[PDB]
Amino acid sequence: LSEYGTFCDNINSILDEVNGLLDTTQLHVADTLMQGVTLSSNLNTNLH
Amino acid sequence: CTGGSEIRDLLCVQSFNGIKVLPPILSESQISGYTTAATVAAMFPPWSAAAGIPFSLNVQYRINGLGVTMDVLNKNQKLIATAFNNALLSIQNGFS
Amino acid sequence: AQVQIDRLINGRLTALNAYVSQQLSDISLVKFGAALAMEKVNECVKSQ
Amino acid sequence: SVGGLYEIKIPTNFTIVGQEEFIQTNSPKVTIDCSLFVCSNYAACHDLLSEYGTFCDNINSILDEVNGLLDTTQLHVADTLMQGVTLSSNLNTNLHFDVDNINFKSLVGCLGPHCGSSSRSFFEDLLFDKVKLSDVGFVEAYNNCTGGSEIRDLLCVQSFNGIKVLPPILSESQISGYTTAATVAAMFPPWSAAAGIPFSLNVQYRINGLGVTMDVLNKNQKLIATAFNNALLSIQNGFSAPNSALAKIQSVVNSNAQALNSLLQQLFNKFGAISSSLQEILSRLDPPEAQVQIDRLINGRLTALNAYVSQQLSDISLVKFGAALAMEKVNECVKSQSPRINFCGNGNHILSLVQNAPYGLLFMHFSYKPISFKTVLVSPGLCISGDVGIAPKQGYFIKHNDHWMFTGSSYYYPEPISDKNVVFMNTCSVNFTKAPLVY
Amino acid sequence: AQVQIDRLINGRLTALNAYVSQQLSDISLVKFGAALAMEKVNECVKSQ
Amino acid sequence: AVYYNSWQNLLYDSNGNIIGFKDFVTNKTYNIFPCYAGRVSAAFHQNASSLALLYRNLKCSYVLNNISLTTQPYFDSYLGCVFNADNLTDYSVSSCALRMGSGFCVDYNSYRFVTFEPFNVSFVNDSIE
Amino acid sequence: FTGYFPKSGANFRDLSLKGTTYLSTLWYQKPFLSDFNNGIFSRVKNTKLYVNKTLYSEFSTIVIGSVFINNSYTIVVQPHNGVLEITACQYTMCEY
Amino acid sequence: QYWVTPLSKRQYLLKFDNRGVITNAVDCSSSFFSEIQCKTKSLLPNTG
Ligand SMILES: *[C@@H]1O[C@H](CO)[C@@H](O[C@@H]2O[C@H](CO)[C@@H](O[C@@H]3O[C@H](CO)[C@@H](O)[C@H](O)[C@@H]3O)[C@H](O)[C@H]2NC(C)=O)[C@H](O)[C@H]1NC(C)=O
Ligand SMILES: *[C@@H]1O[C@H](CO)[C@@H](O[C@@H]2O[C@H](CO)[C@@H](O)[C@H](O)[C@H]2NC(C)=O)[C@H](O)[C@H]1NC(C)=O
Ligand SMILES: *[C@@H]1O[C@H](CO)[C@@H](O[C@@H]2O[C@H](CO)[C@@H](O)[C@H](O)[C@H]2NC(C)=O)[C@H](O)[C@H]1NC(C)=O
Ligand SMILES: *[C@@H]1O[C@H](CO)[C@@H](O)[C@H](O)[C@H]1NC(C)=O
Ligand SMILES: *[C@@H]1O[C@H](CO)[C@@H](O)[C@H](O)[C@H]1NC(C)=O
Ligand SMILES: *[C@@H]1O[C@H](CO)[C@@H](O)[C@H](O)[C@H]1NC(C)=O
Ligand SMILES: *[C@@H]1O[C@H](CO)[C@@H](O)[C@H](O)[C@H]1NC(C)=O
Repeated sequence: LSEYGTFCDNINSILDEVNGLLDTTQLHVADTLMQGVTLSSNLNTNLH
Repeated sequence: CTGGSEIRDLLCVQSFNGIKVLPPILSESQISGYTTAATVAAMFPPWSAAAGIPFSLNVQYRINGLGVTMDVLNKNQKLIATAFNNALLSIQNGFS
Repeated sequence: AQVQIDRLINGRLTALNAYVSQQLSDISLVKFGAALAMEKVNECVKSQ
Repeated sequence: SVGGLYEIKIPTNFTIVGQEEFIQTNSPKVTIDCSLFVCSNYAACHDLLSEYGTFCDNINSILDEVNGLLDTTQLHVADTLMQGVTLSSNLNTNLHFDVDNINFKSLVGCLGPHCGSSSRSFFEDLLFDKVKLSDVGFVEAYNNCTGGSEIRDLLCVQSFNGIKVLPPILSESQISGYTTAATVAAMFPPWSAAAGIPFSLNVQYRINGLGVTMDVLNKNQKLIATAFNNALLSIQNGFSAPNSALAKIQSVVNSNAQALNSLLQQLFNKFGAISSSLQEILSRLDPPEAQVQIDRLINGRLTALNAYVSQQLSDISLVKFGAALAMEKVNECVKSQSPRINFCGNGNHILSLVQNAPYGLLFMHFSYKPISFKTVLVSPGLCISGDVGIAPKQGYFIKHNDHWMFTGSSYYYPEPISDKNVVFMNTCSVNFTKAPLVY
Repeated sequence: AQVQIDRLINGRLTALNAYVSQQLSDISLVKFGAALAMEKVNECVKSQ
Repeated sequence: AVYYNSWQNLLYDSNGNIIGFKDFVTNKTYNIFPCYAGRVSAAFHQNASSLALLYRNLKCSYVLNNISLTTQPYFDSYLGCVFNADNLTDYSVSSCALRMGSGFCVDYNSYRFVTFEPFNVSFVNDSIE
Repeated sequence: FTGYFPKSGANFRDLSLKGTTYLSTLWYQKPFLSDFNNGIFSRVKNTKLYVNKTLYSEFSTIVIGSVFINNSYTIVVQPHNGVLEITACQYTMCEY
Repeated sequence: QYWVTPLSKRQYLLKFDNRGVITNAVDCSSSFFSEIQCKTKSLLPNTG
């Protein structure tokens, strides 16, 4: 397998790029959820 | 996978063969906290996720924008609120 | 042994390539769906 | 709610913040000569590769389809930029570059073909200079492959091995000219990209639509214009820092270079053969065994080409998605202001402008940014006179000088309650604050 | 005959894998176009 | 070259290719560079009886001196040496079937090398003041 | 590059022995008499001595062989103050 | 001082300076950081 060269390197690089895209996407989704959200510090959901 | 169980989980075999699912960078608990923060942003002032007005008033105005007179909306506020939380309860019960 | 192991290496590397391509294709759809979800968060939940 | 009033922080002061956004609409058009890549100069390899038939034809066809998709996408983006743009023939950007105290000099290049390729703006010049491998960068790098230099450029090796990036059908100079034409369309009459009104008036109306009274806007016009061009300058100067949009632009070039280098590295994999060099195999073995080795090299190289082709298809799908998003933003943030809250950047979006970038478009989103806040008690509605309900339009009802008054939600400025800033209701809702003395 | 048929099997399976990858990539674009068409039906035909 | 020691005569890159050598007999040192390889971008129109050839990123002098002598007319375009096409970049076309890149088109009536300008600005002569 | 290299993180062994008049028989046994296997890497200190302020170079001599008797070749690497004499001969190697 | 260590067939990462001198080396299988260095073919891998 070491004499096949960069085959496993290409596999790993592509999967790393895919997973980094997933991570960036999750960060963007979280940013969209929390964009512009202002909450009162008096807010206590156990009673409100 | 290292508990020594007699059960042969396919995930453990896959991981032993180099196929593993890694957790996301943000846990689903963090995402649920974000969604909770976005949801409570609609109930209470400053109503940062409900156009700066109380949630019930936003619901009433949205219904009025569909072609419903405000007179029935502001006298049936109790009925509208009960319909809303009954719809929410139906959504919850639909998962069963 | 090298003659047999090379056939196994080639088969397993082809399978990894196919899985990699399918994963890229699926993650494109995941990105599209996440973009739709962010748009809905912006234009259905946070506003109308 | 203390009685009928809630506590709300309403801005008392504001500025205009500019936010960059690079959206990739294009990518380097990679073309592979499959025959030259797989077999170089070697007749014995080309003979064996010809027995594999349509594999190289399939690679070439798929890459041609991908590059044609990129070309059609670039044409569509240019068409979107140029749609509806009407400019005066008296427009000469050498003298007309600012209006109503807003400076667009850096956003405007030469207008008209008579100035040549100098249609690129100072903004776009500053952005393009920091990316070496644009379209012209690739053209120059491939021009230098026969200059006789001692430098061993990787691009020249790739081109000699059949891996070459072709220029886009429209040069980035043409795209910069299109963006300049789109930008000046908001400067001057007929204001074909600013809703048919002067740019400053459009900015003022967009801010007013956020809940800001017209009085402070048309009294602080100079301050608003200064904040606007300060935000533009902040964007331009932020390009010098480790800017995220510049990093995103350079990521396209870096990923293309990494993919091309990885594809070139396939020519040095042995794939189980005695050597990765066709020269060595053909100098070591006769046709019977040389064929066996060359077949392993042909199979490895064809598999690598197929993998690269699949990756390129997947990547160009995302490029098309990004270009569709960029065209939508050009239509609904720059040329007009669609009522979509966080579509054109975050926050209270006022207005957007577009500039050409390498392999994409750079959008400048200008937002209303509150500076200081006042906590005030507000009423979301009042029950007045004959139990008639009134609700504030993009604002709140406040008690000012022991008197019910209206203020905008985005700027604290108490003003008398009138039908201009009120929604009437025949019956007031419950918990609306009682105010029989109003009107 | 097994040696020859194996080379034909490998070539034909590689061609099928390549076609499968291309089909996945194309159907992603078909889905994007259909989403655009549904959006236009909703926001140009049924409403403005 | 000063990096050759007494026992060394070959220069290699990271990929194992020979890129330089010291001659054993004369001790003269050389760099080894690959011979030029490339394609020809041929623009064909169905109604034509010939081809317009574009040697991308090659000057016409280089093509003639080191690749092939031809009797066809040639000129140095931005994209490279162009054969059998008139240099008419001052002319423009809004539609193009033979797109060569960087806003250049090959237009057949002979072939002409013209600029590709698919989009215009609508112009009015009203005042901007 | 794949070649005959030391293992990083392994230990060098200082096998140099300096005596004055007496030779210990334990010096000519394990672990001093060591197996060769694929090969060895040597890091040798050049002990620089001075006689009438004239520099003299000395360091230990190493022998590589198998049985160390005159029907077998022993490789000997012996310094001679700037001259490294390397021989491979059928030496009658001494007991000590 | 005569320091002796065993030799074996091992893969190394050899760095040559601009004058052809081996200035640094990495025993790829010696340690985890060595594995990272050989994987990236650099003495100082990028943060990741
Ligand atoms: C309303 O009409 C007036 C009069 O036409 C406009 O005033 C003009 O405003 C421009 C700014 O866009 C001034 O240009 C300035 O020139 C100075 C150098 O003198 C330079 O330092 C500034 O940076 C700016 O470029 C121009 O001089 C000025 N002309 C006059 C006669 O006042 C005004 O812009 C129009 N709009 C508004 C909102 O007032
Ligand atoms: C080329 O260089 C080699 C290496 O220096 C020369 O060979 C040496 O020449 C000297 C001078 O006669 C001898 O003392 C050495 O024994 C030779 N060999 C080595 C390994 O140094 C050689 O003479 C040179 N030839 C030319 C034509 O310049
Ligand atoms: C190809 O044609 C173009 C257009 O005629 C030439 O460019 C012009 O060249 C003249 C003479 O040098 C200049 O005066 C013009 O200013 C140029 N115009 C532009 C827009 O560049 C070009 O030189 C010709 N090239 C060749 C090789 O014949
Ligand atoms: C708003 O803030 C700016 C800078 O912080 C200041 O110069 C200006 O005077 C402020 N205006 C008001 C009305 O507070
Ligand atoms: C091409 O070579 C010239 C002259 O050597 C040099 O000035 C220029 O920077 C080079 N450009 C590229 C892209 O290599
Ligand atoms: C664009 O304008 C030029 C200059 O007047 C003209 O020759 C050309 O026909 C126009 N093309 C289109 C598509 O309007
Ligand atoms: C604009 O063009 C029209 C039509 O030729 C002409 O009547 C008018 O005088 C022109 N106006 C100016 C200012 O050139």
